[PDB]
Parts: sequence; structure tokens; C-alpha cells
Amino acid sequence: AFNMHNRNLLSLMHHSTRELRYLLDLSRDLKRAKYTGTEQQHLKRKNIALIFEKTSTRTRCAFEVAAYDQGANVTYIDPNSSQIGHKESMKDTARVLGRMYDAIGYRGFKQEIVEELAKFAGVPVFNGLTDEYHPTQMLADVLTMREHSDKPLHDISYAYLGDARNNMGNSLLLIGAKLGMDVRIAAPKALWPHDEFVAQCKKFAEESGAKLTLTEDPKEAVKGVDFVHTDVWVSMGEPVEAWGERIKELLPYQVNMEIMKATGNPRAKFMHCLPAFHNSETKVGKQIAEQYPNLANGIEVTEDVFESPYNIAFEQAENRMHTIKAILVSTLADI
Amino acid sequence: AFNMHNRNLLSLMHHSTRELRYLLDLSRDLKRAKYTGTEQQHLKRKNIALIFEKTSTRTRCAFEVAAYDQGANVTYIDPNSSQIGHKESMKDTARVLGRMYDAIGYRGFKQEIVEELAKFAGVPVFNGLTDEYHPTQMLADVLTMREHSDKPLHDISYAYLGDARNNMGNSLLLIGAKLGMDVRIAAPKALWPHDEFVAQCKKFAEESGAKLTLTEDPKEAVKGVDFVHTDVWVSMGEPVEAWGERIKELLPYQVNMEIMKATGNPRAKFMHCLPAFHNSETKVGKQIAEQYPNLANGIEVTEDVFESPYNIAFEQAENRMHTIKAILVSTLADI
Amino acid sequence: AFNMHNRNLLSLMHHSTRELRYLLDLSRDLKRAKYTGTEQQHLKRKNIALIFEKTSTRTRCAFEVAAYDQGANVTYIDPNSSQIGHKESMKDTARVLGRMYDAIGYRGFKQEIVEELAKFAGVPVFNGLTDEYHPTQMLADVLTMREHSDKPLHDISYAYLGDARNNMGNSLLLIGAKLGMDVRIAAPKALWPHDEFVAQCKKFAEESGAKLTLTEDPKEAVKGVDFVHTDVWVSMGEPVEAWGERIKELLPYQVNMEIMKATGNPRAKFMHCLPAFHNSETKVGKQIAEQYPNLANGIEVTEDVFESPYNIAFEQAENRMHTIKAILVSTLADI
Amino acid sequence: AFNMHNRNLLSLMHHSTRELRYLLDLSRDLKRAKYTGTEQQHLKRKNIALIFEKTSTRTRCAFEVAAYDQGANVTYIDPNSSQIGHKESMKDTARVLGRMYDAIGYRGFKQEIVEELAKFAGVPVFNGLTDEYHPTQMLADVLTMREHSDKPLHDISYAYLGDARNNMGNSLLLIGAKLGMDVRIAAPKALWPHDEFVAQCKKFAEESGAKLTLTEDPKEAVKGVDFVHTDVWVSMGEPVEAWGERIKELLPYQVNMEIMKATGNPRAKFMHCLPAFHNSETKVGKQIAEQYPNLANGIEVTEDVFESPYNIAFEQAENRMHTIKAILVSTLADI
Amino acid sequence: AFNMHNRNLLSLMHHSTRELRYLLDLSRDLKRAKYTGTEQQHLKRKNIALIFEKTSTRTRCAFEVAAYDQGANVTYIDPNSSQIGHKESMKDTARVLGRMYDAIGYRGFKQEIVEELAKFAGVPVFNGLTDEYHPTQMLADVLTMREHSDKPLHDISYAYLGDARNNMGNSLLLIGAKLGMDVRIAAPKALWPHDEFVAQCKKFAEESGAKLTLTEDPKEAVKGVDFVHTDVWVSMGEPVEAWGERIKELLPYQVNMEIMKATGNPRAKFMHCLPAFHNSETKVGKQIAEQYPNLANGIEVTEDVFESPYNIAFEQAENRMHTIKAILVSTLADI
Amino acid sequence: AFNMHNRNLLSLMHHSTRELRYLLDLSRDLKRAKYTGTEQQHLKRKNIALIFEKTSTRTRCAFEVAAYDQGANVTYIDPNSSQIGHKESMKDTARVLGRMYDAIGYRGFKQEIVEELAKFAGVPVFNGLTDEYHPTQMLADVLTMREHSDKPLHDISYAYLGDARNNMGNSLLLIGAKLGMDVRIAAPKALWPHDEFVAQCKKFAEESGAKLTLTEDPKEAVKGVDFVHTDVWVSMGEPVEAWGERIKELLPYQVNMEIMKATGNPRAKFMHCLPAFHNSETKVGKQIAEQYPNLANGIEVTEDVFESPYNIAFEQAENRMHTIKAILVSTLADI
Repeated sequence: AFNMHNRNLLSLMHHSTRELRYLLDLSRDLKRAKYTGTEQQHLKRKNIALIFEKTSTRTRCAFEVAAYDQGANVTYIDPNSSQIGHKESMKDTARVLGRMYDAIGYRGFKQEIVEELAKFAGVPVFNGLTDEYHPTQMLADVLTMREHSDKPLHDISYAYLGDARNNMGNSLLLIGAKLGMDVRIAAPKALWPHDEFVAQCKKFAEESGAKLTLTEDPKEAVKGVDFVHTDVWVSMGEPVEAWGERIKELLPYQVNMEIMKATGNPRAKFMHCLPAFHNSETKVGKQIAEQYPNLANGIEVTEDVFESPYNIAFEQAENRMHTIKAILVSTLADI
Repeated sequence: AFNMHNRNLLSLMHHSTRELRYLLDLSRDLKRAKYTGTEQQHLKRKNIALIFEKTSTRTRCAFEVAAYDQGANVTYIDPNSSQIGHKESMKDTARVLGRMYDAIGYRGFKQEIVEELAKFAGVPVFNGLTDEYHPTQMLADVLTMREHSDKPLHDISYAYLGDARNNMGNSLLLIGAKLGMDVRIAAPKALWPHDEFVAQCKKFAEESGAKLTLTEDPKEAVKGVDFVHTDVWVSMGEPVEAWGERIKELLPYQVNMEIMKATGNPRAKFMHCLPAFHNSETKVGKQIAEQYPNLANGIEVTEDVFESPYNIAFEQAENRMHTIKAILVSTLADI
Repeated sequence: AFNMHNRNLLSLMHHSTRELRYLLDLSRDLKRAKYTGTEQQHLKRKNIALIFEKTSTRTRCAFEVAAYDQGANVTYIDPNSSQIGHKESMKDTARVLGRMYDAIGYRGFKQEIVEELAKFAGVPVFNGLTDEYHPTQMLADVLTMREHSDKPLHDISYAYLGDARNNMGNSLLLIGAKLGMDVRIAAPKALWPHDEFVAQCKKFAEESGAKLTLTEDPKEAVKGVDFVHTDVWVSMGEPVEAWGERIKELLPYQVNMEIMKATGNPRAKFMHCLPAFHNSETKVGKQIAEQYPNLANGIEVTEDVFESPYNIAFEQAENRMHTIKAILVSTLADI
Repeated sequence: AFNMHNRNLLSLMHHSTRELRYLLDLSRDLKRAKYTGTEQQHLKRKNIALIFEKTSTRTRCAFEVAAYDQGANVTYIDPNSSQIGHKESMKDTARVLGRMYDAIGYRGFKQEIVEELAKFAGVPVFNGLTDEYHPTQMLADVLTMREHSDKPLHDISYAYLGDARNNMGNSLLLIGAKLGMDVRIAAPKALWPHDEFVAQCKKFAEESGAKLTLTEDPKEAVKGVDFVHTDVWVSMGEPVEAWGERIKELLPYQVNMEIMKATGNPRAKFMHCLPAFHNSETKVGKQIAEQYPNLANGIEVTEDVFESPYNIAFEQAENRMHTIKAILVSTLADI
Repeated sequence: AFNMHNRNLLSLMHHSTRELRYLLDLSRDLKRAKYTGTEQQHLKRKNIALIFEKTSTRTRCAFEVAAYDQGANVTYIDPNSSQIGHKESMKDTARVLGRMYDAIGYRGFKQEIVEELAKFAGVPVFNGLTDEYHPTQMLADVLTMREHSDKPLHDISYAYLGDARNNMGNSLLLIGAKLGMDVRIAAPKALWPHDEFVAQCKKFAEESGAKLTLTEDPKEAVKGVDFVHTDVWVSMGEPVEAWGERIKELLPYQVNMEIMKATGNPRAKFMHCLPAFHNSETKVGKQIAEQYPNLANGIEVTEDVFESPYNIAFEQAENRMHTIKAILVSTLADI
Repeated sequence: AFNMHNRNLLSLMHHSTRELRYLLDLSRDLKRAKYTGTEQQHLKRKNIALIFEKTSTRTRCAFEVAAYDQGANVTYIDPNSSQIGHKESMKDTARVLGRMYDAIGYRGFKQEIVEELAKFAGVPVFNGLTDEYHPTQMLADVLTMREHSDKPLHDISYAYLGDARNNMGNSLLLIGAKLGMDVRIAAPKALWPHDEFVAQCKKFAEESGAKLTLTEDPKEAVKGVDFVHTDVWVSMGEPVEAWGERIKELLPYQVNMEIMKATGNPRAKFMHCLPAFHNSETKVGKQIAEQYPNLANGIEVTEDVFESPYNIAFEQAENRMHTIKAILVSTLADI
């Protein structure tokens, strides 16, 4: 053994550097097993339910392909007709569904609800995700930094550029800290993680040899790094008429061929957990491009970087499937 | 043999006490087979279609898990985009779909349509359900009364409290009558099954030794019973402003710790084919709780009974999966 | 070998009479394999994604049953929540999805998009269909004409009646031309395929011995044919108030028992790639029947032909599943 | 273990209430295993021989189907050409046949011969039966009384009506006595089992709580019983001209709707180990009906009971197959 | 699907040209599957009973080999000791036997009895045959005409010579009519099918393009046909002393090398559903040969045709096994 | 290879000492394979037909068990209803039966018929036997002499006592001659094999080192032999009243404890291909015992030898099954 058999993965802020390393070694070896055809199905006859409150195709397909490779079966239950709070309640419908399913994947907004599901279901609940966010895109990215750089975890350094609050900034700092990598965040001080959370990331960062800068100067943050990360900072919905101040703020932190070449090294790569606003060929992306001519070519990533080889965003998007398979196999599988 | 191979289960009012007993022995033994891992897949390579006109997750998941345990495969076809009466017609689309599928599950409102499907499809049609209602929650409940009480079918007595017209009242009386159990209904006379149907249930009740009371006095109806059943009587939609008279009527028939203790026996259990309005933690359930302070704690079941061990509603909800598996295995399977 | 392993079928206007014959021999033999139980699963452990921009149940079920018989697994991705052009772009989401899936089925309006998918996905893309339309209902129909008539392809003649522009008219002429059958189109000259396309169909028609008439006289077109084809010519949406001129035009081309008996032969059959407006028992079909009393019994096919044995429309509808299985097995399968 | 591996079942008058209960639990569970498809073949590669001196189709088919479900193979050897006493001798041909077969089924008249076979064969000999009669219709019937009444063995009571000497009367009293059921025999005193055998059945009846009446009054015997048993009392052959006195004797003991309603209870059932003279539609049954107009509608069972739902004679006839399978699996099978 | 799952084949005068074509395509493909070793067993663990009232080896062996290739198991029950009408009744013994078997094959004289069996058994009853006769030698012969001529069904013409009343004459006309072949009967007018049956065969013959002559002139009937059929017209039993008038009647209709060469074509073949009186080397055939010197070389077929290559009677006799396998696989098998 | 694949064994007088040795090594090793459970089934999916004109249970069971161990399937066709010469002819029914079966076993009187079967069937014909007699009891006995004595074939000597004409006498001399054993026949000169056949057995006896005496003195013939053989010499049927001269002739050649002790050696064994008239406990054996008091204890073998350990007649009777399995596996099996 040395197992985490039956453990929910409902978003963990709590996990040994030892469990996190077990979980990434297992996804590394399950990726290699698929490719080589050495993969054996250890979830045959297991049926999982997938309750998604927001539609999220890339996370549904990752659960669906991972569950299927391992012989499991999947019931996708929508946003359109899982009228959850309507007339039923997560507590009452998790109790019915842990009686028919073997594990449950959840993806909604309100992490508070994930906890009811996890509490009452009676069977592994895997938070695919919520706002509070992601355990698995966390381990997908570091699975990606590790296989591509071909260096031990602790000789990988990377930077995150701007709005380290929309929490890909927090989740990258959290895992760089527990695994002892060299993580640098580059955002304007109004947008750093709140300092009690950086205080935690420093508690962690000390037990491992982790280095954490937090600057506001991109060219610095990104110096000699392997892997530059960014993420869409404009909030679709807070209308659009005048993203203007937000756009004036983060537009220095635009990952672009100056920032990429600004890193020291010809092997630095760009990563982004998609969708990336990187040109006008989308309907959101023509709106913005009208009201802002100088975007219309990439808001937080320019096409001059997105569509040419600094970009491993799709190999990283795939790696999210090999991680959810690491989570279904150490929770469920007969090993 | 002794089979009902190829027989549609499209809602049967017609079935031998002998077929009903075959069908409950088979679900009893298929439940035990899952648990023990003695279950063999006898529907491998069978694909069933599931046309649902109203969304019903608990009945979709029961079809889906049952079909999957037995190696079958399922195509779920929505309410959103099975524009059935629109430009096609059940008669024309059942003829196309019996050519690609092996059996079809249906769940719509209008039992009249189930019959077209059953008539023209060319392949087993299983009425998951309609308004005319349920063959399988009928056999799920008596599968539940029988395994929990550990008594022969004929030494199980149970009561149904109020609005024995919204037909869980009819379906419980119908099957208590054919299997010779002791079934008591407790509702105000304006809400009894119409008497030609009780006349039928008495025809039946005589061939078996079945006892049928129909009172309006709860404490009587429920005396010395095993299993007390109820069901939501407020009709979501007939607006809400003033359920008042309905609420003044059925509120004496509220299953609650007086009614439960009112039964004679410390082993009586409560059953309900979910959703049960049993507190305000739902959005329908905050509406009502505002307009009616004295509900806001359970309309037809109080939380003082729902959330503490008189309640086997979830073991009964699971038992609906082991019954639909009894119906796919005696219709389809190679045995 | 002699394979088309890895070849996308994204709608081919380009294909050898040799590949088309390989593809119909394979669906013929895969139909027979299912029926006889000689079918072996050669797609086990293959997962395909099905992105449908318009809901199309009959084409989803054909992909779903074909993929399943062969052991594959299917992720259906809706119209409701594949907000494709919204904030992502086919080019970016095909690159993510060819990393998790093994092949992709597509069905949208805009053939232009199918090409992005096919270009960037990295894995077989099968156009289930678009407006530009169908490779597989093309081979389903000729699979149907060939097995039912029991004659070699070149001794099958058939007619298409009216509006040979709504392209079932073009696709029937295209394949009658490449396979050397005797194809006759019967429509008013304002509605013939545009003559540069008939010029192509004649280039083709010469290399094979194909005969192509194009008349405006039904009784002529249909003389001594095996198989009479038609299709709904009223465009649901271009309002309805006054289909009148369209209805006055094509109403001579109504396939009906005069046209069917007008063929020479007691074995002529009617075919139609469903839905067929053939009576009022539908909600579109009561609208029209009100505004047009003399339809209300079949717009392009009368019930006097649709519902009685000249009609093989459902055996042809099934044959669409055995063709998509011929396309998944020569693209994907390990043979 | 706890096995009776290798034990002949050549008709046992000697068997623990413990072995008899093992043998009926095993046939109960092997019935359920067939129905559920949980049955595994534990006699693969075992060949049994079936020497039948009188033709008996219902007992051959029960051996044949039971042996086959379990993967064994069967050689049926006739009455027509097993000229046994002719020029060979059971002792000499059992020694040859235990060298080629794995077990032997026997059915002849003379129980004395069964013993030679059992003594010299060298391999399990299962007495299918002789005049001395049946071990397996004994356990088939009580397997039937037990599953149908759904009561523990000791709360089942039953009656046998008239000629408790033609030994279905003895075999029912013998097993009611060892298993502690409530067995009542109803026959005229000239036709009771001989009293030293009732003395044995009382020795037995005391160790278990068994009640044994022996009356001559049907309406009494049958009072409040579950299951009324009878059997053909006219001996085909002792000519026919004048069965008259026999017919005047047992004709009060005719099971008929007075006797069936005479039992207390609406669930009493009739059982009979077929053939049952129950009407004239047979050639023996037209003979008798001529010489006796008032029979010609059922000699020991009237059609008014045989052909309408008090009659479980065919479910009991099937249960004879699940018992012979309990006997081949505890003798032979690798468990 | 498109199945006839569970359908008895107890002799059908009622069957779609569509079911008959399904049934012959399936036997065609099951013949090819045996030869090629592509055959999979889809009746494993199915046991069928074969009640034969007249001994018929060629029909027993065809059931037995077909049932065995598909993994089923067979209990043959004789004429010698199935004393059916004796003391039991088909209605009572079918109810016992549908409880142990999975399907039942029957072959007796009295079609009236087949119907009781089919009505009460509870499991597929396949009429192997009766006097009313054969569904399967009907489809064996047309399976034979179709594979040997290599022409579509409708380009096969054949003739039947004399005594088109002994119903091979009726069954050949019936199926030539439903499948649209060109069927000619050649018998003296006293021996034509009775005209209300030819009136039926003409109803049928019109919906398909079937041609039916009925002449009394052999050389005409047989002109340019593929396949000449005949059958023994002397009734063994209506003594023998003086078959004389029968022999003077049908002796012009003797299929012989004049009639065979009288057909137009060097590929015409002779067919006969054996036994064929075609020489004296039999004990019936020496009797007749004495009393009739000029027979003694072939009564309805001369040895000059029977024993030299116009004769496909044995390939047709085999084809009766591949048809009964088409009937066990579409009734029983898990496909 | 080195095979006799497809070779009929229809009784061979022609066979290399090399094929006979191959055939006995193979039955030796197939006996050992059964016992050890090293036996693999190499006849799976092979069906053989068994046409028996005289009933012969011991030879049917040997074919049946051998065919079954190897996965084959068997159709037994009787004497009662294979009315062979009646109205059909071996030549015509072998042609039908080689089309459905894979090999055919035959056992009739008239070896002349075996040859028609073998000539026309088209598939291996194994003469189980005829009057002309046995290839397999020949190799069963020498398989028995060889395993029991544990000596090489050529150091086994044996004697046959009286009526070396009823051809067990010829078949023992024939095989002792080809395999070079020491074979002695002991019968009165009126009953020796006819001398042209002994002339053949001497041709043979010289190429191998075979010794052949033919004496009329038992005590001599049997001196120092291993294995003493005899066989019933009274012909049941040539009435019985006065077997007297036959009984006075062969009664000196009675194998009995004088003859057995008369051999030199304490390991000599008696063999007999059963039935052996060895006492009165049979109905033929009480007839004779009345008319001949001094028999009534064993005509050609006395019970003082038959029923006590000089007697290996039943191990030899079993060995007939392991030989017919050597013949089905070298003819049919995929090795």
C-alpha cells in the first residue's frame, strides 16, 4: 500500500509534499502507460456521475476520457437539468446518487456546495472544480513543467504575470511552495495574493527549498525562468464598456515576444489554462477589438507568442486528463 | 424458461401475481448479486435509447447504472432536443430508433404517446414512466418493504397518508392488493381513489388474502403497521398563493413523530418516493416557508422524521435501480 | 492493406470509384456481420467526441450505435453548451480535443468550420454533416438501392422528384454518376442542379456507363425505375404564410400512388431521408394543413404511399448506421 | 467442506435433517442462480449415462437439462435396447459403464436392481426412481412449498387426499416428519400408510416439531392448510371394467373447488406430481369418461381446480430439475 | 434491431416479403459463416427439446447439427415413447417442457397439435413440420435456387412436375409468389392446387412481379427454366396393387433426360426434397419394380437424371440445416 | 506430420506395422492424458453421426464418451428408425449425412453396406463394427495386454481357446502376427481359422518375429502365456434345444481355474470381449442352466475365474473407449 484509497480530492489545500509527489509520479506513469500501450484497465465496472453546474467541456472531456480509458462508465448530468437547489438540495440528492454511483465528479461555482456533496454522498467526491478552484489544473501544470524541462521539480522556475488574485496566481504560488520549485509572481501590488496567504506560502516555502519573489516588474520576474504562465484578466460580464482601467493596468504584463525573449533562455515556454484571448477570431474577441483597437491581437498573450513554438498550452491541456486519471486510479482502482 | 422475454414493461395494470412475484424475486437476487460480486453481465453488446420528455435525473441514473452493470450501452435523448411532436411523430421516430437500438426507455407525460412507441418501435419499450405512472417505483417499494421487514410479503402491512389520488395512493393500493399484503389508505374522503378502482382493488384483494382499509383517521390507519408512506401533495405551479385550503386539508395527514410513534411498533419505517418537502433548505422551500411559517420544517414529512432513522427513503430510492435491472434482464438478457 | 486508414471523411466530392466501392462493400459486410453475430469489435479502447452544432438525433444515434458496436466510447457535446465561436474558436478547441479523443464527429451548419476542425484536430474528423452536406446519407441510399434490388450497381436506376437544388438532388446525381447507375432527376427547370455541376456529373457519367436525364415531367422521369426518391421542399421558417408559389410549383412533383404506379414496375420503392411531411399528425403538419387544406395528407409524399409497402424509408434510415460504422472501421480499426 | 461428495442418492430413507436441509438450500440457490445468470458451470467435462427401464420423459428431461446447464454430457440408454437381464446382468454392465461414465442415473421398476448398480458401478449412482420411489420429487415439492408460501419450513402445513399407500402418501409423510412441517393425510383407513411406517414417521416427527394427523374426513384434513396434494389413484391396467369400487372409495377424496375452498385460506394451492387425470381430452380419459360419465371432468382433481390458479403443478414440475441439479452438483462438482 | 426475436416459426403462411427476405439473407450468411470459420456461437447455454411424432432422420439431423454449431444442446424425444395423447395431452406436457427447455422443435402429423404446443409452451416452438407442411424446406429450396443460379431472386424461374396437390406443389407456388420469382406448375388439371389457393397466389404474385403458369404440358412448363423440381407421387400404403391409374397419370410428368434437355438451358438443375424413387435398389423399390417393370429405374425421376450432374438434391438437402440455423438464431440468439 | 488424417478406419486388414503401432501409442497416451488431466480437447465443434443397425450399448457408449471428452457432439441414430434399405439406400443417405456431419460411426451387420457409406459419405467413416468385425476391439486388447504386462509388444504371448472361427480367433491371430507377439490358438481342428488365412498370418508372422501355434490341446496352448482369451461359443438363436454337440465340443476348452492355473504363471490374466456367459444370473443363463445343469456356472468361462482377480475383462472393456478416441483424434483433430 501507501494509498489514498477512498480519499475525496475535493480541492486540497491539505496534502503532504509526499502525497502531491505520489499523485504526480502516478500521472506521469499513467501518461507513459497510455502511449506505450502498457495501460491496464483498473476501474472496469465502476460508474461515475458528473454533476456540472456550469458547462465546462474541457473538464468534462478530461473526466470522460480518463474514466473511459480505465474501463469506467460516466453519467453526465447537466447545468440544464439538475435543478439542484430548486426543489431538492445537494444533501438529499448526494445520498440518492452515492447509492447508485461509485464516485461523483463535481463542477459548480459554489465550493460551499461541493462540501455537502462530499459530506453526504458516501462515495469519493472529486471536485472537478469551483471558484475556490483547482487541485487538478495545479498538478497538470507542474506535470507539464516537469516533463518538458526534464529537470528535477526543484530546478524548475516559472513566473506568473499579472493579477495574481484571480487565483491561478494563488494556485501556482501554493504548489511552487510545497514542492520547492522557484516560483516568481509578476503583478502590480494592488493585485498580489493577500499577504496572509503569501505568509502561508512562505511557511511552506521554507520546509522545501522554495524561492518566492513577488515583483511588479515583468522583465525581472521572468529572468532566466523555464515556463512563463499567464491567464485572461478581463472579466467577461463586468460589462465591457470600459475595461479601460483594468486594460491600462495589466497591459504592461501582457506576455508577448518582448517578455518571452526577456527571459534568459531559448527554451522558455508559455503556458495558459485556456481560453486565451489571443486575437480577434472569436465573437467576444471582435467586440473588444472594436472598442480597443490595440488589443485585437491578444489581450493577455499576443498571437505572436500564442501561435508559434513557445506555446505548450495544448500539451498542458491534455495533461489535465492524465491527472484526473491519477486521481480516479488512486481513489477507486483495485491496486 | 418461465420468461417474459421481449415483453414491453409499458406500465402494467395487467400481470399475474405470478409475474409480479417473479419480477421481485429477480430484483432481490440481482441486488444481492451486485453486493457479493456474483453478478455476471448478461446484456453485453445491447444498446438502449432513453427518450426523456420531462428531465428526471433519478430515473435516468437508475436506467443508466442498471444498463451499465449488465454491460449494455445507453444513448440519453433529452427534453431539450427530441422535438418529438414538432415535425416528426412518435410513430415515425420509433420505427427509425427500433432499427438502431435494442430496447427503448421512455419517460414523458402523456402515457398515450408511450403506447405509440410501444406499438411501432419493434423492440422492448420500457416505460420508465408517465402521469398514468409507475410499474417500477411500485416494485421498488415492495422490494423495500420485503427486505427490510424480513417477513413474507403477506405479513407486511403499510399505510399511505393523504391524497390517495395523486396516484402513489393508487399504485400502492394496486400492488398491496395483488400480492396479498395488508394495505391501509388514510386520506379525507374527497381524496380516496375513485371507488370503481377501489372495487377493482377489492376484486384482487380477495383472490390473495389482501386487507384494504380506507379511513380518514391517520392514528387508526397507521396502527401497528410496518412502513408509513407519504408523498408531496402541494402542486408546484397551481400558483402558490393560497395553497391554503389544500394545506388546511392535508396538514392533519402530515407524517410526523406523533404519526410515526402512533404506529404501534419501534421498527415502523417511513418511505417517500423523493423529493420530499421536508424543510426550508431549497428555493421552493423558502417561498412556502415565507407564505406559511408553520410549514418551513416539512410540509408532508417533518424533518423530525425525515432526517433521523425512521427514514429508509434512500435505500428505497436505490432499490429502483435494482428493479429496472430486473426489467432489463428478463426482457433482454440471454438467460 | 488497401486502406483509407486515417483519412478524414470530411465530405467527399473527391474519391475514386474504387474507394466508394470499397466503402459500400465494407458497409454491406458490416451489416451482414451484425445480423449473423459474426461481428468482432475492432475499435475497443477508442473514444470519439461528437460536436453537434445543430441537434440531429438520427445522426447522433447512428454515430452512437456504430461506435458502440465496435467497442468505442462516445462523448456527445451539444448545441446547448459548446459555445464554439463564443470565446474559443474551432482551431483552438480542435487542438485540445485531438489530444484527448481518437476521432471527432462533426455536425454543424457551416462546412467552412468543419475544415478548421479537420485541419487542426490532429486526429480523423468525420463530417457527420453540414449544409454542403452528406457523404454518408449518399452511401446509405446506394447501400439501400443495392441490397434491395439485388442487381449489380449499374443495373439500378432511380429518380429524384423536384427541387433538385436543396442538394439531396445534387448528392443523388453525384453518386449515380460515379458509380454508373442510371440516375434521372425530375424537377422544373428553375430547380435543376446548376449546369456547371451537371457538367461535372456528365464528366463522371462517361467514365462509368452512367445515364443522367434531367426532365420536368415526373411520369417520364420515373418510367421503369427501381426506387423513387423525394425530400421535403417547404422551408420551415421562410415564414409559412404563402408557401403558396413554392407549393404551386412542386405540387405536381408530389410522389404519390399515381407517380409510384406510373413507374413501370411492381417492385419500385420509395425512399426519403426523413422527416417526411406526409400527414397532419405533427404540429408543423397541422399548421400547414390549416392554411392548406389540400396538403394535410402529405406534402411531398402522400400517406397513401408513405404508410404502405412501397416505403423502405426506415430500412434506409438504419443503413446510415451501417455506413458510419464502415467509415469508423476503415479510418480507425486495427485491420 | 460439509459435503456429500460421491454419495449415491439411491433413494434415501437415511439422511440427517441437516443433509436434507443442505440439499434444499442448494436447489433453492441453484434455481435463483439460473434465473439471475449468476450460474457457473461446475460439471464441465463430466459425462453421465441414463439407463431408463421404463420410459419417463419428464424425468429424463429434468436430468438432461440439469446436467447440461452445468456443462455435463448425457448418454440416454433406453427401455428399447438396454436388454439388461437378457444376456448381461446389472452387475456386469455397471462395471463396464462406471469405467466410461462419471455418474449414472437410473430409472427402472425394481429398486432391488438399483442397488446392484449402486454397489458395483464404482461411480455415483443417482436413483432417478423406482416403485420404492423418489428422493427427488420429495425435495422438489418441499422446495415448492417453501418458496411459494414464503414461510420457514416449520410453518408450512399441507394435506394429501386419499390412497396414502401408493406412496406419494408415504413420501409426503416421511419428509413432513423429518423437516418438522405440519403434515395431514386424508384417506379412508383401509388406505393409510401401514402403521409401522406411521410409527417411524412419529419417531421422526418428535425430534422435529412435526404434526402428523391421519383422518378419513377431507374437509377436516385440509382445514387452514397451505397446499393440498393429490395423485391419480386409478391403476391403468388393473383392467378398467369396474374400477367402480375404487372409484366409489376415493371419489369423496376428489380434490375439487369444495375441498379447495374448504381449506381456510385464499392462498391454498393444489399440487400433483403429474399426469393428472383431470378431464377427458386424452385417450385413457375418453375410455373412463365413457364407462363413467361422472368422471370425464377429472378423476382425482377436477378441471375446475386444475385449469385455474390454485394450480402450481407446473412450477412444481420444473422444481424437479433444480433438485436433480442440487444432487449432481453436491455429488460430482468441484466445490 | 429488426428482429423476429421470440417469434414461433410454426409454419408461416403469414410473413412479410421483408421477413422472408431477412430469413434467407440470414441463412445465406450463416452458410458462408460455417465454411469460412467466421461463425460465432450465439446459442451457448440454450437447450432445445425435439418432440418427433413421426421418425424423420433428415429433419432431426438438420435440427441437431444447427443447434450444435451454435453451442445449444438438444433432447431428442421419440415417436416410441412420447405417448402424447395417451394419458397426458400436448397442452399439459408443453407447459411442463417450456419450463425446462428454451425452445421446442416439433414434428408430427397433425398441425392442429403443433398449435397447442405453440399456444401453451411459453417458449419458441418451431414447427420442424406436419402434413400442412413446411416453412423450412420452402426457404431451403429458394436458398438453393438463389445461390446456385447466382441471379437475383426475381430472375429465377423454376417448374414443378405433377401432382401439384401433395403440397410441395403448394409450397413452391406460395413462395415463388411472395418473392416475385417466375414459378410454373406442370400437372394434369385434376391435380392443380385448388383454385382458391391459386387465387391467393395470384393476389401475392401481383404485389411482387411474380409469374405463375399452371399448364398440363411438361415440355412447355419447363421451357427455359433454371431448376426443375419434382417429388414422389406414389403413396406408399394406399396398397400398391394397382397404383396403375396413378402411375398412368403422372408417368408423362416423369422428370427425365427428355424433360431436362427439354428445358432450354445447359445449366438447368433438378431438385427433389428426398427420398426420391429413382431405381430399384431399395426394398419398396424392388416391390414396385416387380409389379411394374417399366418403373424399376425411377418412378418420378429416372436414374439417368438423378445420378448424374443435373442433380443438386444433396446440396439442397444440406441447405435445410443452414435454414433451421437461421430460424434458431433469429428466434433465440443474443444479437 | 506422420498422420492418417481423413483416413476412414472402416476395418483394416490393410495397415503398416508402423500405423498399428502409431495407433496404439496414441491410445496409450490418450488414456494417460485423461487420468492425469493433461487431455486437451482437439475435436471441439466437430459433430459425428452414429448409425447403429444392431443396438450395441457398449460400443455406442465408447463412441459417445470418446467423442465427448474431445469436445465433439454426437447424433445417435437407431435400429428402430433408420429404415435404411426401406425406401432410401445407404448411398443416398450417406450423401445427405456427410453434408451435415463431420465423420460417421457405423455399426451394422453387413460389412458390404459399411463400404457404401464409406464410399459415398464424403467424410471419415469409422466402422464401429460388422460381422466381418473389428479393428478397435483388436487394438483395445493389445492396448490391454501391453499395459498390464509392462513388457514390449514382442514379449507378450497369449492364447485363444476354442472356436477360432467366430472371428475373435481370427482377429487375435491377425494382430498377434503383424505386431510380432507370440500368439497360440487352442481349438479342435474342425474350428481352426481356414488355412489360407493362417497362411496369411504366417506371411505376416515372418516379417515380424511372430510365433503362431494352433493346437487342440488347451493345457499346451496356454503354457507360460500372459493373458488367456475366450469368447461365447453358443449361438443364441440356433435354437437351444441341443446345443448338445457344440456343448460337447467346446466344453473341454472352457477357460476355468484348471486352465488358468495350467498356465505357468501367477500373473496370467483372463480376457473376454463381453458378454460372458459365466453363470445363471441372466435370463438366457437360466434357460441353458435348466436344459444343462452342468453349465449354470459358466459356459465358456466359469464364475470361479470370471468373478475373481484373473479377470481384467472390464479394464479391457474401458480400453475400447481410449482406442476409439485414438481413431477420432488421428482422423479428425487439428494436430
